[PDB]
Amino acid sequence: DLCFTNVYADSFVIRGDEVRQIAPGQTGKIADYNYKLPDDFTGCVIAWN
Amino acid sequence: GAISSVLNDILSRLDPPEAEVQIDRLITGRLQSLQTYVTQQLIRAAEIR
Repeated sequence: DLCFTNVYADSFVIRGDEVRQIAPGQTGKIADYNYKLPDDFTGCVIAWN
Repeated sequence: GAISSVLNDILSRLDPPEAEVQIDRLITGRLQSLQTYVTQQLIRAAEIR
């Protein structure tokens, strides 16, 4: 129902236990090294096996 | 209502998204303190004038 101007999708693959570390404000071997979302991040996180 | 009255203490303990929750309580309360002070000074000023 609500649409947005520019959509950016970051596609990648990570280990299972490393998923919870991707989120605003979260820290860990992911957020602190390779891939980090900002604390104000507004978006949707999708994952599947 | 905040965990502690010191600003750096909250910032040095809670995560960025968690700290903002506690810092807002200090800003909100301290803001009301000024409103109470200014409100009284305006009233007392009327008695002096």
